[PDB]
Amino acid sequence: TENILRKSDEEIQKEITARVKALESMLIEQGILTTSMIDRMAEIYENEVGPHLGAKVVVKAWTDPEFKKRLLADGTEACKELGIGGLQGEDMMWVENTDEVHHVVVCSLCSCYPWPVLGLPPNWFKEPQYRSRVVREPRQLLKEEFGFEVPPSKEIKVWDSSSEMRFVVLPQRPAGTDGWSEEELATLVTRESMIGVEPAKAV
Amino acid sequence: MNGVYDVGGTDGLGPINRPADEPVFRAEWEKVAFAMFPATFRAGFMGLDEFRFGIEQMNPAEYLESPYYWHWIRTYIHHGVRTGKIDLEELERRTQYYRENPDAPLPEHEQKPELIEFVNQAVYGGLPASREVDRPPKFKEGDVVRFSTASPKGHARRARYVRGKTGTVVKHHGAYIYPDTAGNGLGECPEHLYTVRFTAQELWGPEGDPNSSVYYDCWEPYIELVDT
Ligand SMILES: [Co+2]
Repeated sequence: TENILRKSDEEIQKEITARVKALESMLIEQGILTTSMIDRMAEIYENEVGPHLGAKVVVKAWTDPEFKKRLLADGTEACKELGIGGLQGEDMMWVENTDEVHHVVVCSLCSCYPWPVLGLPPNWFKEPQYRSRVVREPRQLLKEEFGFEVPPSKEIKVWDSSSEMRFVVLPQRPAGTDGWSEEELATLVTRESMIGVEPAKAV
Repeated sequence: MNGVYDVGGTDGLGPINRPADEPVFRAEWEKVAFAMFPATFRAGFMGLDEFRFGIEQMNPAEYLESPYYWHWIRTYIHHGVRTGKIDLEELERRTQYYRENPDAPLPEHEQKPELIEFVNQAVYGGLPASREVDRPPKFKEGDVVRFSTASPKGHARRARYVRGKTGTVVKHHGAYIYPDTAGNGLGECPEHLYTVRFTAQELWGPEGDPNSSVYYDCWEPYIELVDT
């Protein structure tokens, strides 16, 4: 939104860059931060941990009723069966979308998100606009912002992650996918379908 | 605290800014800001709850419009000054130095295998907040409870939109680090955690969706029994 008091994006970026490099130089001198530590953290979340991991969990649940039961009973333990878990996903609770219920997740207080299965959150999830409105007008938000119309008769359950429990949505399996392989089904699972702002890809 | 950061339910923030796609890190400074999290944590600048509190104390106008990772930088500086690990004056001097010489080198330093080990361990092993307590849970599934109307000036996970509201206990998750003590430097003091369901009508009055509910996690002290 327009703010006549705000500097340009260029000036803001220039100021932040200088402040960060300054802080970085100090933490480096103190011996608590190194260039390799920075590169390793970046490498993990740019190439190793991402929504493709959550997609693996989703497709296993879609094709294995027993695993699905274990997943809904204890998300952390179930995901561990696939070697998935860790930082900011120590406690996971998966919620299943059905014909009568639709789930959507948010961290109204900051930006909490299940990193082990979805990687780092997109910027909109962390911003005030989505966070403020989803707990108050979820139906209108889903339709207006994501083009996803949820029938007024269908209940919308908004999960606000106020604790370390991380909520993840298990989207419904799209129709016309009978007998598909786990690999084929994975192409339909999006990061958005696991947040609840969109259903899994149709067709 | 009753900070502006507690945006759930706030009106007038505008439409969602959502690009079709975006990189994990939009600039090099973001990678640095991100990596400073495990670095400052290991160094004892703060724990997770304290980390959040530092951000909550930001200038609201700055918080609402600044790039996300800048919030992280603010909390590092906040705790660095608090613990005396960061000298503000030296930081300001160095900031001007890099403003004038953006390509100037970083300090010479040795790489440390222990820091990489910490990163791998924290990322793949996690930093579990679950704890064991001696007291049994006070509440159970089905219990109708009311959220506290307390308004602590320090850190807490008491969103203004749920205070004084009545809901139903959905699940008991066991005990976890208590934010009200942890975020204020008072220790873990673990408390039982519960997911509580609040109808949209209860939260927003008539303006709420007639067929929607919000699930919110409440530590034991946050709720009191209405009906068993
Ligand atoms: Co958060």
